[PDB]
Amino acid sequence: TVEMVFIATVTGSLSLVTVVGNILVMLSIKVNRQLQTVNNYFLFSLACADLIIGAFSMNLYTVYTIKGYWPLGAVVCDLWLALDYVVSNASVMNLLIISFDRYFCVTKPLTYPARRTTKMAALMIAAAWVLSFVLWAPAILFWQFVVGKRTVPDNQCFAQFLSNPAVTFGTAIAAFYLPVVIMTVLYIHIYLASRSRVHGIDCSFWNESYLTGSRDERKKSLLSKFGMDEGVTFMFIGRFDRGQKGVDVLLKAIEILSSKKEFQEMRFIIIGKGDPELEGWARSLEEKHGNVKVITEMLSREFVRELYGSVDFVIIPSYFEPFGLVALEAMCLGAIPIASAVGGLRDIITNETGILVKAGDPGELANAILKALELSRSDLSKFRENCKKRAMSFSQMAARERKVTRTIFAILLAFILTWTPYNVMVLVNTFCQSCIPDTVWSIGYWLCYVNSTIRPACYALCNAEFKKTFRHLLLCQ
Repeated sequence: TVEMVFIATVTGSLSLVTVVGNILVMLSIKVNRQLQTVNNYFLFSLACADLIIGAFSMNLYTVYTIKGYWPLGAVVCDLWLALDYVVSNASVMNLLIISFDRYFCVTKPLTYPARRTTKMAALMIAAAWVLSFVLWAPAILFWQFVVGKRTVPDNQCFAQFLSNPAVTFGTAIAAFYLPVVIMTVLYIHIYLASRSRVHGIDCSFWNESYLTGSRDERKKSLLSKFGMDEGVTFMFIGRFDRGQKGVDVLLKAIEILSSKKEFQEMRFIIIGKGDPELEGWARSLEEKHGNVKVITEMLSREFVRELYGSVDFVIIPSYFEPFGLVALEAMCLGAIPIASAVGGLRDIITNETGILVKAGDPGELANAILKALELSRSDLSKFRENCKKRAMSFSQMAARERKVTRTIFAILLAFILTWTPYNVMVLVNTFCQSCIPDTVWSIGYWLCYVNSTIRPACYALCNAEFKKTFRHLLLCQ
């Protein structure tokens, strides 16, 4: 009986992993202020239920397997059945709410995320747990009372309703099959809507690491490359059109400034091609003024990254701009945006992270360039740091939302792969009894328990913030 010690330790350590893993999930949500969102309220109840499974359900099932029979009597049996049947079904319901939540998040992105509340989450979690208890506890505990006899043998522990095969499959449909089909079709739709998505900036590319030396050094190097003196550098990048990028505003704005006493302190780099009439205008001002430089071509992002991390300001005179990645790209390299108050730009830029102007007004853009000239002092370094922080936090917002949706899919996938063997065994049992050996049935039962152990692992793998704080919690010892 040396094998008895082996199975008890393998499963005993598996019970320990589930208890450790879910306590760390629970503790991190409550301790870490960054993990206190509406989604993690539902992930907390999953860890609550999985802690119960790992601590109670697993240890009791270790007894059943090691002994070969149920030795703790009818009282402990009914309390083990009700506990297991409520907690497991609450987790199924929580997973169902979490999926519809992700579905609406993606299908109604301008209506539903505002309607999302922390109080609504708690009301939904309670509703799931209460509904599960009202649905399983009476069926588990009172079936023997209603019938008037306990049909369960003294050596076994199972729900009395399971004896009726019509109730067994009728419950597998309502508690597994139907909830899985719903969560499958909800996710097909999520994928379809996510396929047409517009991703933000590639933060692995747009960053200061690539640049060498000091900004003052790079700016002096860049200005001498275009054969120009040291001054306040203003840069434009984009298609030379009459419709949305608006080089004609900046071109008209330089003309207003060329009559001023501040013009000699300014430096202009105009990059892009398109309209030949607008290209010739840019080329005209380049000839008239030594502080104006024009590059009539669309340059690759690798050099634009160097330019953003060298120039003082970036002028975005967009007539129409829905997303404004150009602002975020420039802000990440320390460039201060002087942009039109349109679409995405209106959202990205604040009073502390750049100058906003009225679109299609060369007079207001000229005044803004003049305001930027007065800002030229030690105050630029602290302004640049605000532009970095804002663009990085803003880009982190779009990355974390898809990350949450990716985690819930991984938890649904984990759930499907672990409970399908047992549910398909139940399906085989309907027509073929003694088709499945007792050893194969036990593998099916244990896989349902393993789902509780692999859910914390899903949070560490699909979320970087969870993986880091897990190590921080074990640090305390």
